[PDB]
Amino acid sequence: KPHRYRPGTVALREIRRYQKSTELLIRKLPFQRLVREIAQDFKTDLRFQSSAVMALQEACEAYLVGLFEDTNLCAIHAKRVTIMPKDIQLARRIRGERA
Amino acid sequence: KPHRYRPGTVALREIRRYQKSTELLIRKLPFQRLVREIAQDFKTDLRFQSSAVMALQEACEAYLVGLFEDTNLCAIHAKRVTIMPKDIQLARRIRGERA
Amino acid sequence: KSKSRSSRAGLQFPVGRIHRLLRKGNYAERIGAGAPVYLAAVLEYLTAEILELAGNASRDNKKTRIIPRHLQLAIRNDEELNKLLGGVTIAQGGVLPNIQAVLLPK
Amino acid sequence: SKSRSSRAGLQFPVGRIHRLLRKGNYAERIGAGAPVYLAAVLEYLTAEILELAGNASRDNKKTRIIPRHLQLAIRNDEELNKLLGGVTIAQGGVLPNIQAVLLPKK
Amino acid sequence: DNIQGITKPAIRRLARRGGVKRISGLIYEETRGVLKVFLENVIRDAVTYTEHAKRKTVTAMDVVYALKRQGRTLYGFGG
Amino acid sequence: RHRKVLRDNIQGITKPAIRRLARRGGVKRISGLIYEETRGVLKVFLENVIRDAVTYTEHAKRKTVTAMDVVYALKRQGRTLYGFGG
Amino acid sequence: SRKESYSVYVYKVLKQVHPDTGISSKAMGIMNSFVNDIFERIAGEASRLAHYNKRSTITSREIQTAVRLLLPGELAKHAVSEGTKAVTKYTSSK
Amino acid sequence: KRKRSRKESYSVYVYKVLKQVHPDTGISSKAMGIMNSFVNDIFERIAGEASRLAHYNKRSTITSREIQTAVRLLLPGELAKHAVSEGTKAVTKYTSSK
DNA sequence: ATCAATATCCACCTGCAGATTCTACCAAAAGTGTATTTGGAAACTGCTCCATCAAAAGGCATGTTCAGCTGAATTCAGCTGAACATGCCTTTTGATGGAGCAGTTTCCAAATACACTTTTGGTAGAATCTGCAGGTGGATATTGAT
DNA sequence: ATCAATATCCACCTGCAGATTCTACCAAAAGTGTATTTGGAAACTGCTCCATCAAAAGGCATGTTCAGCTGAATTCAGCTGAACATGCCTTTTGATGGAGCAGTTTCCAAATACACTTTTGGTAGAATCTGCAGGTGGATATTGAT
Ligand SMILES: [Cl-]
Ligand SMILES: [Cl-]
Ligand SMILES: [Cl-]
Ligand SMILES: [Cl-]
Ligand SMILES: [Cl-]
Ligand SMILES: [Cl-]
Ligand SMILES: [Mn+2]
Ligand SMILES: [Mn+2]
Ligand SMILES: [Mn+2]
Ligand SMILES: [Mn+2]
Ligand SMILES: [Mn+2]
Ligand SMILES: [Mn+2]
Ligand SMILES: [Mn+2]
Ligand SMILES: [Mn+2]
Ligand SMILES: [Mn+2]
Ligand SMILES: [Mn+2]
Ligand SMILES: [Mn+2]
Ligand SMILES: [Mn+2]
Ligand SMILES: [Mn+2]
Ligand SMILES: [Mn+2]
Repeated sequence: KPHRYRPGTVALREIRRYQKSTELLIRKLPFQRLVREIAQDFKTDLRFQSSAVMALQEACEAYLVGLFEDTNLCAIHAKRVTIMPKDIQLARRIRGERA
Repeated sequence: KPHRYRPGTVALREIRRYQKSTELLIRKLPFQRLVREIAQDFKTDLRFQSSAVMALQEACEAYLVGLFEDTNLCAIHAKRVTIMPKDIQLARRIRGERA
Repeated sequence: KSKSRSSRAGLQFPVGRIHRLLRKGNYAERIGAGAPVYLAAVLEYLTAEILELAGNASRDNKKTRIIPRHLQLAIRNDEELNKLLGGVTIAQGGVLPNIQAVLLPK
Repeated sequence: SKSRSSRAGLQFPVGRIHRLLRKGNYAERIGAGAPVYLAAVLEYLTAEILELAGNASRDNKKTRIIPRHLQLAIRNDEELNKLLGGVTIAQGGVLPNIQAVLLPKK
Repeated sequence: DNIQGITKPAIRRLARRGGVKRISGLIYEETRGVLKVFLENVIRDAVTYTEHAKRKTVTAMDVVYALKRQGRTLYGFGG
Repeated sequence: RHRKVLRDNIQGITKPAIRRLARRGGVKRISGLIYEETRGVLKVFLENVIRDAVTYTEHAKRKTVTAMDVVYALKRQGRTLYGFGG
Repeated sequence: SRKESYSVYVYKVLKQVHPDTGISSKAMGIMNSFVNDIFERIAGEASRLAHYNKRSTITSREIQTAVRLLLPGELAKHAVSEGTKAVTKYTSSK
Repeated sequence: KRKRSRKESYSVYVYKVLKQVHPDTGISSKAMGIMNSFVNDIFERIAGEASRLAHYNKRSTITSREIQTAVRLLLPGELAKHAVSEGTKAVTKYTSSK
């Protein structure tokens, strides 16, 4: 009976959808709960402005979107279309995030 | 009869030699000539302190050595032991300082 | 004045306010009369150059609101502005649309 | 007189650092403690580099610390490396490092 | 943990914006580790600004300043 | 009272010199196109630093590029150099 | 409670180049950041110039040089034309 | 005529510290040039960050409290902990006498 | 390459809540008019330091030869990762109170800046010391052919 | 499994260039003594934020199937490394002329410093508009069967 797109076509459509949009891609509550756990190891009983956490999220996603561009390039360099941990690790060594 | 080291063994011998020294690797006079040629296209009749040219060489060599380190990792990433221009270009794009 | 420092430099940007901001910014012991004039002009210029290209993004999208998306598109598609802001993030800006050729079908 | 460096139990010149802060366009006013504190830190990071760098000299059976020993010291320590990650030690060379794949096989 | 609330689809969505077509299985965990270091480095600094101002509330600016000295300037929160 | 015209000096960055830099960088094997590619990458690097150094020189109304002008130029490109002053 | 901003000036410039277009609150927040970023870049560099040269004054000559260091080629050239043009008009004015 | 001006430096002090941690070791002038560049670099990073703090927080004075925050921002952690101890100990000592 | 046959985008419209723009006031900046300083530009000018030169000598770049081993090209199996239907639950959302606290004022004890004035510590050559760079020559480890 | 063939280590010596030590002049800390600030220390307010509350929705965790890609295995042409003859040209080392840093004075165009006067931008509701949430319906592109 059913319909089935070939593997990779829903993927490209998702690539097009999300590159033409600007909404935040990590859902709000899990991110805010992440942010407060990490903050707590540095300083306790901390309050946050909504905008502070909103900015923290804007930066993380922008950083991660960028890292996936660079990882992608590394993947393709080794004749793959799949990003693997070794690709992320190479992009950060070249960005000096590893030094 | 005569002696011949296997291809790649003197190259490795050189990697060690040059990694244990700190000497400048570009010939001194030809480099100074490159610097004055370029300065002159920007502003004419410029003099240089001797230290000015040595600082420029030191920066250029440390930069290029560094760029060769990153270029090697990209080569190795694509399962090669040979650096090719696509490797320099990939390293330069990430580390997007330049491309 | 009856006519202000901005208007006397033929500017929109605040010569007077930029002069104060320079003086209170721990930049130098003294600020010449010409410095905020020169700085306001550049800042007005770079702002003009951006809003120019960015309005064009909104003309294309047929909405006459410039939103952060239009600044981003505007900025990232101009090579010189890209270089100027290569380490900057436009919040709610997204990315330029681009898919690497190798990834396309056929 | 009684010196400000010795009055702080420091080798680094508290007074000169006071002048450098007052005349360096950092703030309108400088606290009495700030150059004492800053001198202490500068003196400490210096001790820390000269410590590690001396070891590099003794390892290499040299009496005098040369820029190579500085580089080895700096690049071999995970925290000084990060702190000077964007710095170039002239005549310092690099750390011996040959990627495993490049060594002879079979 | 809380890190686990960064889900497969979310990590997947970001890679899409980044132009990625196909994603190895170990990525989502690798990416979780990268996001944590990032968040840590920023938050350590963001809070250092907070403590210095003798405050108990991290402000947007505290984050902005933290991002700037990390070479990652952010536009849109300086007001 | 003169200076012979400087031409085509990027070519004095020789193949062997490029090999030697690559060695310090840990490179075992080198494609034939690396050496022309490196000259082009180096020329961009040099131009950018030299352009800035001279902007510092001119601003000081000097006709001599000093090491400090060069140090200052390296600094604003995020490539700080130790060993030359300031 | 007074919060200063560049918004009015940014809006004047917008209408001048695109009279028929407006701008969203958060696009405005971006424009304020940009203006506060380049201000800081240029002023900061002019501070260093006057310092290196043992001068206690930031004049337009340092603003110009700063602009030349901080901006890409073609973008710098116009900015220098504008600055120089504003100063001369301002000197003519009074 | 023409007195050639003194060029101040950190060398004498670097050498005192060199002798404290390594009494039988010396240092080449070109290694000392590296150390002077280092002291001036860190000097600027800290003062610059100290400048921003006092500015952000609307204070017209850079106190040791602004130096410390800058040190915590600018230094990797184990190095920062120690830098802070030395600094705190130098100031309290400075205040205790004279 | 074609035809059918779903599936998803993308245009072109709509009604209304959520923003933007619009008015009217007003502290708080920006401006004015005068009165005084003063940083630094111009003008010598004493001297470092740069630019050239000249030559002798060897270190090292070029251009060549020849084959090893690397990169590029092909094929393919297996196992990973995409696509989807199912149905559960974590995240949204839409107000509601209470509180913790970031924000402002308003005084002062303590702390900082300044102009002089008195005191060393730090610097620039001289005047001594002394590593270590070059130069040998003999022991040891590594590499590659048989 | 072993030896020629090299390269790499590793010491030992000595004179000399390059660090250390020594002195004396002296700028700049350091001391004194008023002149000004300023960063808080209590006492207060209006807000964003945290704590809860508590139903519904769409997004996500799960499990199944199968296409298509990654990694492995093979093969081979030709590119790049090793080795060398040749000779150019970089490196050394010193000298010399002079341009142009860098130091000193002198003295205004420019900047500061005040007392008042005007304008302006920020602010907060009133009077406007504008995207978007939703909804087709046609265009566009995908997938499978011949
Ligand atoms: Cl030319
Ligand atoms: Cl192979
Ligand atoms: Cl081939
Ligand atoms: Cl199969
Ligand atoms: Cl729509
Ligand atoms: Cl219907
Ligand atoms: Mn030319
Ligand atoms: Mn002027
Ligand atoms: Mn203090
Ligand atoms: Mn007066
Ligand atoms: Mn007077
Ligand atoms: Mn004067
Ligand atoms: Mn030849
Ligand atoms: Mn003495
Ligand atoms: Mn030796
Ligand atoms: Mn002259
Ligand atoms: Mn005089
Ligand atoms: Mn108005
Ligand atoms: Mn409408
Ligand atoms: Mn919609």
